[PDB]
Amino acid sequence: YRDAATALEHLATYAEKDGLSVEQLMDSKTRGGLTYNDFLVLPGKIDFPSSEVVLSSRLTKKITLNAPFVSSPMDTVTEADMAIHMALLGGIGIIHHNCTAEEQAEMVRRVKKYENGFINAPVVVGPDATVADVRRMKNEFGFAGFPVTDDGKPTGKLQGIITSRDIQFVEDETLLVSEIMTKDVITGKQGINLEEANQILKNTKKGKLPIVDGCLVSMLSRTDLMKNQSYPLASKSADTKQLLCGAAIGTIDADRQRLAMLVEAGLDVVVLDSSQGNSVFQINMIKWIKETFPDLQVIAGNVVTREQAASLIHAADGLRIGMMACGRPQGTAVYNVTQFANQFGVPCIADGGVQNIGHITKAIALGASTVMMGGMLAGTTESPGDKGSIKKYIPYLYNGLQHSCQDIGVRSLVEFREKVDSGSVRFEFRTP
Amino acid sequence: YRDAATALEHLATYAEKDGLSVEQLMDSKTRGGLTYNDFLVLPGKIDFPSSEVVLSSRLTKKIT
Amino acid sequence: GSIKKYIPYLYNGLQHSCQDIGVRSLVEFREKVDSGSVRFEFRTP
Amino acid sequence: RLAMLVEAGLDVVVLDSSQGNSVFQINMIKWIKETFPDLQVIAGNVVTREQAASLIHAADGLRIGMMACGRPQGTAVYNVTQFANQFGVPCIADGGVQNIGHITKAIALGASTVMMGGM
Amino acid sequence: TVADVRRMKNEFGFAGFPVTDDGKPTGKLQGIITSRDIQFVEDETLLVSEIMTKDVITGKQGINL
Ligand SMILES: Nc1nc2c(ncn2[C@@H]2O[C@H](COP(=O)(O)OP(=O)(O)OP(=O)(O)OP(=O)(O)OP(=O)(O)OC[C@H]3O[C@@H](n4cnc5c(N)ncnc54)[C@H](O)[C@@H]3O)[C@@H](O)[C@H]2O)c(=O)[nH]1
Ligand SMILES: Nc1nc2c(ncn2[C@@H]2O[C@H](COP(=O)(O)OP(=O)(O)OP(=O)(O)OP(=O)(O)OP(=O)(O)OC[C@H]3O[C@@H](n4cnc5c(N)ncnc54)[C@H](O)[C@@H]3O)[C@@H](O)[C@H]2O)c(=O)[nH]1
Ligand SMILES: Nc1nc2c(ncn2[C@@H]2O[C@H](COP(=O)(O)OP(=O)(O)O)[C@@H](O)[C@H]2O)c(=O)[nH]1
Repeated sequence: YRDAATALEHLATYAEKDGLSVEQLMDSKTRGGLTYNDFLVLPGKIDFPSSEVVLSSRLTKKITLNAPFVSSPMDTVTEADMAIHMALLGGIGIIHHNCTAEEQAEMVRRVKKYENGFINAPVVVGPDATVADVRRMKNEFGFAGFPVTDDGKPTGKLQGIITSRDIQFVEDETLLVSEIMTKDVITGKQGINLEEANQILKNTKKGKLPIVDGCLVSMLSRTDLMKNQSYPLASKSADTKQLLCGAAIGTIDADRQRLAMLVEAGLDVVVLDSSQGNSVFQINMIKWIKETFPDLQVIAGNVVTREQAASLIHAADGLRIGMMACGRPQGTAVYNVTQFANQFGVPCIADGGVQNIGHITKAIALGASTVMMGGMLAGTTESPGDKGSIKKYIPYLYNGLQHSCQDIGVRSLVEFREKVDSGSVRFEFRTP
Repeated sequence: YRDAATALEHLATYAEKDGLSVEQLMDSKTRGGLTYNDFLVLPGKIDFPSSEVVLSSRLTKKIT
Repeated sequence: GSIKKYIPYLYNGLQHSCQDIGVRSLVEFREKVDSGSVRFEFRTP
Repeated sequence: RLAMLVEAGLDVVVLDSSQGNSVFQINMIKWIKETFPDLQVIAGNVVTREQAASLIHAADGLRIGMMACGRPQGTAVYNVTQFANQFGVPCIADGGVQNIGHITKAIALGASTVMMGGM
Repeated sequence: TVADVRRMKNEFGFAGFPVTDDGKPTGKLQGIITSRDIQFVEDETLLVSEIMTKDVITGKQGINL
């Protein structure tokens, strides 16, 4: 028999590495169209803990996410609650367009204002406002920390602040806010930095830090600091410290106005929702959105072929992949589209057919940047209307992906993409 | 990364179009006998409404 | 149900499938498929 | 834990890992050989040729068998066993064995012994 | 230590702990420490006395509920 010390040396003797390369596995001529279940990714070398794995994924060319998890823009999956929690857990949610423009615009607004660094146009109450009116406002707005202004206007002179603790055990509901409102409120001078303002609030050990000019400009909340502390992988705007929000719109002329209202609500990413996205209408819309709203990131699709991706890219911040009579197997569609699309630096979303961690790992291995979940997320508490809360569930998927990455021998999604493309990562076709 | 304006130009770089031709798909020697459920037709370019589609079919040489 | 409702449904459905494919007529579809313009993918079980 | 087991007259030690191609298991194999030389060490689980080479370079025997990450057992046993058999390292075919036919097929593919746990 | 108070909160489930000189429930009251006090404390090695509220509002014994 051969010596044990010659194993690595003898290993080089073989013409090719054990298993199949991505190019060999994804052969339309020999193996045909494939799905996630049709193949497996072979294990490599484990020299790092699963903890060290980085799951940062690029949703668009200008947008990067901590976890590559995207909520589908479906009536039964993504709403204001689902979008907020998905962003909070290092993922983003696309709001469903199966509603009026006003209704959809409000949902984007709610997600944008759930967490803030500097509160803009903060809700304020009049000095003559009744205690009952403040209680009526809390259920309506969902928050009870309202500063008091002389004219009842957001930019009015600041006369004090009223909170939940102030009216919590008030026997008389007919009393004015002025009598029940805190007389002296700790505030920060206008022009102060967010870090400097946060320091003043931390020392003060108070719930709110209104910012004045002595008129009211913006307000800081202790709660936001707690939200940031509790969720450190949350997907939010670095400049505003607000959760990133995505919405789904049509390719019709009527959606041009609907998009305007959504953009006005602070919408960060727009996804063009089409079964077949390779149309003149969607191509014309992409150009219109770029000219009309340049700062907005546009995700174009759905595209299942290389030609479709080229056309949408020539117009597209990101690409949505996934499509009875007309369509393509998801595994084959992701690799072919992603192979061409990846060259131009366009991140691609693998949409549909994702029910487990294995599907997520396989989809990314095939060249996908992020994966869209719509059947899995459905039945969660955060979903409109049982798999439990996404708070517990999203952390589970994130941990699972790290372990699968460790078994493969890749410390990051970026390394995984490079190793698979380099042929280092090996695959095996699975028989029925 | 490659420029976005070079996508269509770069598209011609590939030896053959994405997907299989009818001749390639209908191979008795390699894929064997096939049925309707066994294959799918890939989407192309949509520059017309569905309304404009004409479904006129020839039942016989003299009947349409 | 009645074929009056059902036949119109099949006719509309065929038009949509033709639109997704990128062919404006059955004649064009036949020519494009024969020309190799139309592409197909084998489906695994 | 191994020291106490060795003290009890333990003959063969199997390193229990879903993926056995790690620095920790590689370091453990060397530690066990230096600390308890008489003990026979079975390393794994390995489903690929590269994994087997790494564990062999460290392994008295190899344990073969591994959703998102894994390999079909028939393909894994032949590929691992083909390389491993050259160095005189007996390989155990672990998992998927429910009948005599599986046992016969596993050995035919180059496996030395078969592991039974559901049966 | 501030860390000990944090360790106590998970163990007891509440963080509103008054401070006594001898550390006994019936000891002289020197102040009270709560969740808001240690919520954003960068240094975990600090004593409770420095981070504990200096003046605490209390009720005389024999007072009705
Ligand atoms: N509020 C608000 N939030 C928005 C808005 N838009 C978005 N949001 C978001 O919604 C979230 C608000 O959540 P929250 O602040 O936890 O809920 P809330 O209902 O606003 O809090 P409250 O119950 O009012 O606090 P509570 O009165 O219980 O303690 P505290 O304020 O310390 O009270 C303790 C005592 O100290 C006094 N006090 C409080 N602050 C004071 C100050 N600066 N100076 C002097 N005194 C002060 C008070 O009067 C009170 O009696 C934030 O994440 C925020 O970003 C908006 O328009 N308004
Ligand atoms: N605590 C406790 N609970 C038990 C025990 N056994 C059973 N329980 C039960 O457990 C429950 C306790 O729940 P809880 O009180 O809501 O939770 P907790 O962790 O104790 O509250 P905390 O977060 O400490 O309040 P927090 O500090 O956020 O606000 P506050 O105390 O106003 O802080 C605001 C600021 O004001 C200062 N402050 C607070 N009180 C002060 C006072 N009297 N005088 C002067 N200053 C005061 C504080 O230092 C803080 O900075 C109660 O139902 C209680 O009956 C026990 O042994 N201990
Ligand atoms: N008011 C407020 N401040 C925030 C928020 N998120 C972060 N900060 C500030 O940012 C600092 C911590 O930065 P870090 O958490 O690393 O930034 P992140 O990566 O955006 O979460 C703290 O000093 C906070 O004052 C927020 O949602 N609201």
